[PDB]
Amino acid sequence: QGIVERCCKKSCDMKALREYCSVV
Amino acid sequence: DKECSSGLIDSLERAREFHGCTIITGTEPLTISIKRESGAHVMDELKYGLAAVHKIQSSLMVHLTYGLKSLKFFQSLTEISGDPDADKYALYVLDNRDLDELWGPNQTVFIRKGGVFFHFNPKLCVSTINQLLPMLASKPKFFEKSDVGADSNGNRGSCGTAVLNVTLQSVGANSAMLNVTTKVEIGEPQKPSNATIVFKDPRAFIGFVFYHMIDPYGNSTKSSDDPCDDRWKVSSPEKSGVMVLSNLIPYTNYSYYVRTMAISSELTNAESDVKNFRTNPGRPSKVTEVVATAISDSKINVTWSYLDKPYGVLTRYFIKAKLINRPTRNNNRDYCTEPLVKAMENSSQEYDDRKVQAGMEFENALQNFIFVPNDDENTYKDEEDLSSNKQFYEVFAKELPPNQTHFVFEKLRHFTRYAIFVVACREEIPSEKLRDTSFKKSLCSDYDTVFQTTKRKKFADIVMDLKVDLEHAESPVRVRWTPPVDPNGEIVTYEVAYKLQKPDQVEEKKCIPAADFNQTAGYLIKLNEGLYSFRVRANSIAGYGDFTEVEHIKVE
Amino acid sequence: PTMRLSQNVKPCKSMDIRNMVSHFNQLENCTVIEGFLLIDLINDASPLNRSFPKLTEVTDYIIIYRVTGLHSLSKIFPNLSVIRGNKLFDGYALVVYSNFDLMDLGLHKLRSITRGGVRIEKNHKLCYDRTIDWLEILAENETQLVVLTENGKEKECRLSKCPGCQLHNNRRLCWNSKLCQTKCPEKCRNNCIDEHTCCSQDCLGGCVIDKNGNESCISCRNVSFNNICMDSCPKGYYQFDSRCVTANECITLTKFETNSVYSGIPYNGQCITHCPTGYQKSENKRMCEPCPGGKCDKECSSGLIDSLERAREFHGCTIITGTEPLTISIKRESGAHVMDELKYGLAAVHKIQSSLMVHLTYGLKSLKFFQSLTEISGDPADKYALYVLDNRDLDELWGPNQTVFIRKGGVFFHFNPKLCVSTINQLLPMLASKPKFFEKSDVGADSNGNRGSCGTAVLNVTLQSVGANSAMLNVTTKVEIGEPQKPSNATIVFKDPRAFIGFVFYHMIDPYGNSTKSSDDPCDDRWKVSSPEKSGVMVLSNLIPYTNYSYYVRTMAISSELTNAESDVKNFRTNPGRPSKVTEVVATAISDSKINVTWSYLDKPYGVLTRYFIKAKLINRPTRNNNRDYCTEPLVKAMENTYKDEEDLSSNKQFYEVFAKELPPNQTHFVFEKLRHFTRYAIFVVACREEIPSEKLRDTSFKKSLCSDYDTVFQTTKRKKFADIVMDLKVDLEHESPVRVRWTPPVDPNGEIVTYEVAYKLQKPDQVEEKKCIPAADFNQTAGYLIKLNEGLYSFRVRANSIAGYGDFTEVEHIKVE
Amino acid sequence: TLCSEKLNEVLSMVCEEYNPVIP
Ligand SMILES: *[C@@H]1O[C@H](CO)[C@@H](O)[C@H](O)[C@H]1NC(C)=O
Ligand SMILES: *[C@@H]1O[C@H](CO)[C@@H](O)[C@H](O)[C@H]1NC(C)=O
Ligand SMILES: *[C@@H]1O[C@H](CO)[C@@H](O)[C@H](O)[C@H]1NC(C)=O
Ligand SMILES: *[C@@H]1O[C@H](CO)[C@@H](O)[C@H](O)[C@H]1NC(C)=O
Ligand SMILES: *[C@@H]1O[C@H](CO)[C@@H](O)[C@H](O)[C@H]1NC(C)=O
Ligand SMILES: *[C@@H]1O[C@H](CO)[C@@H](O)[C@H](O)[C@H]1NC(C)=O
Ligand SMILES: *[C@@H]1O[C@H](CO)[C@@H](O)[C@H](O)[C@H]1NC(C)=O
Ligand SMILES: *[C@@H]1O[C@H](CO)[C@@H](O)[C@H](O)[C@H]1NC(C)=O
Ligand SMILES: *[C@@H]1O[C@H](CO)[C@@H](O)[C@H](O)[C@H]1NC(C)=O
Ligand SMILES: *[C@@H]1O[C@H](CO)[C@@H](O)[C@H](O)[C@H]1NC(C)=O
Ligand SMILES: *[C@@H]1O[C@H](CO)[C@@H](O)[C@H](O)[C@H]1NC(C)=O
Ligand SMILES: *[C@@H]1O[C@H](CO)[C@@H](O)[C@H](O)[C@H]1NC(C)=O
Ligand SMILES: *[C@@H]1O[C@H](CO)[C@@H](O)[C@H](O)[C@H]1NC(C)=O
Ligand SMILES: *[C@@H]1O[C@H](CO)[C@@H](O)[C@H](O)[C@H]1NC(C)=O
Ligand SMILES: *[C@@H]1O[C@H](CO)[C@@H](O)[C@H](O)[C@H]1NC(C)=O
Ligand SMILES: *[C@@H]1O[C@H](CO)[C@@H](O)[C@H](O)[C@H]1NC(C)=O
Repeated sequence: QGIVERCCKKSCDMKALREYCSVV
Repeated sequence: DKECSSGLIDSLERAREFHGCTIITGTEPLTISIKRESGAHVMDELKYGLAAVHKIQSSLMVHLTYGLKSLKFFQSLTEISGDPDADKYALYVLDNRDLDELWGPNQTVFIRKGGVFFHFNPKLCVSTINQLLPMLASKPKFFEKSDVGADSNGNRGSCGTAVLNVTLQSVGANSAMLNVTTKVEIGEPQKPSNATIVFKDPRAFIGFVFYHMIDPYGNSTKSSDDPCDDRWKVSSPEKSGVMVLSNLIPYTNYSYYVRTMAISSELTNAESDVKNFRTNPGRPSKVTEVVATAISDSKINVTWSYLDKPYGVLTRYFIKAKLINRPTRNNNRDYCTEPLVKAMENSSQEYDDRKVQAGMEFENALQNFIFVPNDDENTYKDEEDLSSNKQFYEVFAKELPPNQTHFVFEKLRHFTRYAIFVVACREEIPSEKLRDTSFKKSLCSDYDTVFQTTKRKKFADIVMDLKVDLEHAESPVRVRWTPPVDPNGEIVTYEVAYKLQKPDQVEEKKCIPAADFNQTAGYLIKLNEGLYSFRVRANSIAGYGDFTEVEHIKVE
Repeated sequence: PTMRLSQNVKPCKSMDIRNMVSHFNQLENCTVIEGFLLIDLINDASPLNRSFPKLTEVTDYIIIYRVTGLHSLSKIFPNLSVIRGNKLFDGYALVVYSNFDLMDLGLHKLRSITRGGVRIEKNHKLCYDRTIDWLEILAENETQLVVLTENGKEKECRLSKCPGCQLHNNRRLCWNSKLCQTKCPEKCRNNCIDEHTCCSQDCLGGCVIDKNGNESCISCRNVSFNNICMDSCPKGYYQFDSRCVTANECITLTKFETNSVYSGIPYNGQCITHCPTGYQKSENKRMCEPCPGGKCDKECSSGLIDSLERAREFHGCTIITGTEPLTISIKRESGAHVMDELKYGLAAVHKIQSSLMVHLTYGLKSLKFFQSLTEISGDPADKYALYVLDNRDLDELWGPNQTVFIRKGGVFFHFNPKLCVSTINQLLPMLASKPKFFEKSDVGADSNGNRGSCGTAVLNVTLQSVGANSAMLNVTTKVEIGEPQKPSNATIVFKDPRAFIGFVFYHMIDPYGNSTKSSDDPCDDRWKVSSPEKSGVMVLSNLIPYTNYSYYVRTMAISSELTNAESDVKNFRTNPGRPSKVTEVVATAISDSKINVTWSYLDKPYGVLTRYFIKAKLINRPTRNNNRDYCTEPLVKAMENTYKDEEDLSSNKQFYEVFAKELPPNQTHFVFEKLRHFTRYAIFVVACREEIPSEKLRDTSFKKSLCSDYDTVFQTTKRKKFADIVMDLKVDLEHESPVRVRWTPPVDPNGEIVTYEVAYKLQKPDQVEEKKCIPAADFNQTAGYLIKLNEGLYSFRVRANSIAGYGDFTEVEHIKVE
Repeated sequence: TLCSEKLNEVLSMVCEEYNPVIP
């Protein structure tokens, strides 16, 4: 899954992408 | 009509047999299975063969063929009675490499009976198949997957094409710059709308490819009947959308168009229409065939023609003639011993995709693991320069309308050499005449000087004011005269001839160099008593001259 | 002998230098990285000051991704000697990707990468990347895992001068401008200390030399124990990728999968991450057991296998299920390491509940890695169970002894350029319905295998006879038609007389004899393919003599019947023929008796030129244009094979009528001698070749034509010497009678004499002559030319005149008249 | 759809920092 299957083969949002971080 | 028998066309040669046939008959299906080995011109032969046909009694089949660019060569086909090949099909198209289009845009075929069949046509769009949908007698709503290979037709002949605007930004003597103004959206932009030419993944776009070739007629077409064509010059792909065509021939009608190049797996593509432009004027070619000839002492004739392309519109021919000093006698060379009479001079392209695909997939593989989910003039102009003495022109120049191929001079410096230009000039473009200062002009051709001489003189050299004296009535007889008023070149020797007025006597003549006259401009000759006659003449580097009138003396 | 390691090695588990520079602290004291080491996403690395000389080797791999503020990779890796690569990330051991500040690698001490390869990409400020011969660093087996692209090498990086350093392969070999790279001979296999100081085979990457002379390996080639190397671990200890540990110790060592934190299991002496096939771990996770029989099954979900690394997580799966078809789409620049990984990923599976799809693959050689697959179940991809589309590297399907039962649905095939249709047909008995042939709507005939040689059979073609313009070919291999006339012995049967169209022959000029083949696409089809012939006997005509042709024979049949044969290329040279005309002959007049001939041979000679040949013939000079009166207007100056050696000489032996000389093939210039003065000469310049032995041992004396055709060139000897004028002049009064002057004409005329000029002058000063013209002919009838002259003293001169032009006057003589 | 360089930039813009993979 990782990233590309989440945000490359289909769109992502500013939350669906916010989980890959240590801070905000 | 002929109602020719149907059959299998295994080659172009067999296709020739069908020439002039308006109707094809025979229960077995007409078959087109022409290969093409080491050659071209499939289209012309086939159309010459089948162009006459307008109706097929049985079904049509075409498969296992190469180079058959299209099925449009049936230049008159409108009916297919559709007697099958299998009981269900009346048009059978299978495994046709590089086949890319069915009937022409303004042509329709009535499939009287049965359905169509299409599979494994790598260069034929599925959408082009549906153009046949309204033509069938059965009028189906769509083609079933069993009849049309939705995922096996045109899989690498993509035809989701959209048009691209192109515009020229600047042109020059040998180069031009091209834009693409329909903004392709490399990578989905995620905020905005518009930009219909959008690539879902930025890596999938290789770059724009520019095509251009010389076309005086401005009617060259994109494709070609031959399966191989190399008239287009194909540029390398870049993603900037800006190209600078260079090494162009000035003032030649170029034609160009652009296409977007993408990975083999990307379906979207785009192309522009063929556009035309000219490469601005350059330096006109030097005048050809120029030749000069003498007419008389003071008149010369020049003729020329323009046998090579002018690189622009001729505005005016320009002629210049400079006097070049006539020769001077070489003092180290003797005369009266070597007299002068003066003879006078004068392929596979097949883009490969492995590298970019591998890189694209490695990118995805990596990110899934890293992230975690919490000597010549330039000022030609009209000019006449009459010599100080005002008899002849030392420099003469004029402009001429471009249609005047010949010109003559007058009042030249009689016997002498002349060097002359014959140069063309073209019109000035606004970007030069109202945007550039008077340097770097280069708007006139180079010249090849032609050296030519005039005729000697109508009356030639002469020595006037002759008179002969005898002083002290013991001194030898002597001759007096004046040098020529306007001698050709310069006089080298004076040749005083004389005769004795007595039968059985013949004229005999002295010979002296032009010098030896500084003391009184007089020459003395010993002679015995008698009655004689004298007659002087001059010799010049231009040749011999004419005698004067005789004189007489009675010596004693 | 027993061997030591340098330094007391300390291991540390796999590491990820992430976010901030201060996290480098955890890399302290790490002699060897137990797993992988990744350094990534450091926005600025400049502040770090400490190098890590202790770090010696890494087991799995190194990746550098999006690290900036770093200029020399040596800043972190002073002594990265060997990369063992027990586990590879997508088949790669060293990855340096998308880094803008990197310029120097500084891997001086690196010697060997044990598996996989290296990918260096997207480093615009990097240089020297292409200079190092990675082939010397990688393993002796397949090495193509080398991708060096997009590293600013356009123009700016061309300052990669290297020291001055050794130069090989038309390039310098250096890590950077001040670090020449190190090689060593084959006896060391790239673990030598320097070009010659090579250590024991027990070491990998090198060794330290003790002051006592003892060696100390930088790293063990085999496993290690108690800082000593040996072939294999001692009993009671289990190998853990670089050394031997106790079972209790191995139980604690972890390793990192895509997401799983696995722990080693000590079994059969190996600290394996998970139990092998046919085994299951005890619920206490202490050892591996055969589970409940050989069927230690495991089901897994289908998905998209976009890359090798994604395929790893399928390891140990015996059953694949899910409505989504399993699609293989791995695309690699080359299949150098794909099989080794895919086999580990999927070899365990034996049954698939869903369909199989393989499309858009690059670098797949075959589906062999489905080692235990036996059933597909064709659950769907509706109506299609197997799907193979657009694989420009796929070569063959399951191994010969494999058999997969497609329970439901058909199969699809398309755009598989190297997949041979013969291999496709092996699936016919494998379908549930067992049809005798595939539908024409499901497997193409030209879409598959149009570019791969694959099967067929070799055909023996032999050359029978040759000539200067033609050749003739056999095909020794037999061809059985319909029912085989006699089985065995290379029958190459066609099962139908209708099928066999015939043999097709190709030929084309190739001096080097290394052209490849006729391509499958228009253009570049330079072979002059002949028409098919049934007999197998073919003749080639209109050939250029003495040219190296290349030819091959290919069969063909109706409806592309798959039984066909083909032959490899061969070379032959036509016979010498006749050499071409000599090029650019020029003749110049050196003197009154010498002509200078210069020539060149800028043309194809054929054979080898063996003897140049020059021949010169005298051509009688023009004479007596009697139509013109020379006295009225005189001519002032003039204008313009089967043989054997040796020349001919004139009767008076003053000139050669005809001259012919053999020459060695060196010559480009020649000068004659004793040639007639002022006479046109016709000049040959002929070249000849060697004669083929047949032409004299089996041919009679006719035709031959071993010598080129001759083109004549003309020239004239220049004007003779100044002399050769009127001789023996004398003058006397005939008696009041007219004066007479008599002489004798020249014995050696410069061409026949046409006019005589009697130039006479008075002796008085400042005088000029009054020469008279005599039109020869009647000159000497009166034994002297009469002339009327009055009283006085005169000087007489005489000169001749010829077609060569004016002569020059004889010396003056005097006469007095009264 | 964010892929490759565009997604790398989006990540750089968002969260200003990332999390470990094997802390
Ligand atoms: C640009 O293309 C559009 C169609 O996409 C067309 O309507 C428009 O006229 C074009 N404009 C120019 C300047 O070419
Ligand atoms: C044409 O291309 C130039 C760059 O080469 C660009 O600055 C300009 O905007 C383009 N034209 C238009 C209409 O945008
Ligand atoms: C183009 O995009 C702008 C906003 O960037 C939008 O306002 C406009 O409507 C779009 N074009 C058309 C034809 O709608
Ligand atoms: C283009 O026009 C010229 C005449 O101007 C004609 O001779 C030529 O055949 C045309 N070419 C095409 C491709 O239409
Ligand atoms: C060449 O292009 C110009 C415009 O750039 C056009 O006026 C001219 O007609 C073209 N040439 C021909 C032969 O049509
Ligand atoms: C040349 O053209 C001019 C007009 O430009 C015209 O007056 C003249 O008669 C022409 N001469 C010839 C010889 O065609
Ligand atoms: C002189 O030139 C004119 C054209 O200017 C030409 O008609 C005439 O024939 C020429 N005469 C000679 C003798 O060359
Ligand atoms: C480990 O690192 C510390 C510093 O953090 C150092 O004091 C110590 O000597 C090191 N131990 C070894 C064995 O290198
Ligand atoms: C040197 O680097 C270490 C981290 O490796 C850091 O903690 C230390 O502050 C640095 N020294 C200086 C003087 O900045
Ligand atoms: C299967 O293997 C045996 C040897 O074990 C061999 O004889 C046989 O030919 C193989 N079958 C196929 C189809 O290759
Ligand atoms: C070669 O071909 C000839 C006929 O052209 C035949 O007589 C001869 O037996 C053939 N030889 C071989 C070895 O095939
Ligand atoms: C081809 O000739 C070789 C000998 O040169 C022989 O060993 C081989 O069996 C032959 N093959 C065929 C197919 O004739
Ligand atoms: C041509 O073929 C002959 C063999 O007959 C070979 O000796 C020669 O080297 C070939 N020529 C070249 C240029 O390779
Ligand atoms: C054949 O060899 C020559 C060198 O003699 C080389 O230039 C040429 O590229 C070679 N041909 C091929 C197809 O590699
Ligand atoms: C003249 O002959 C000499 C040999 O003595 C030779 O070197 C030279 O090339 C020849 N030149 C010409 C013009 O024949
Ligand atoms: C001429 O050719 C012969 C061989 O026939 C050779 O020995 C000699 O060196 C050559 N001389 C020159 C000057 O080429």
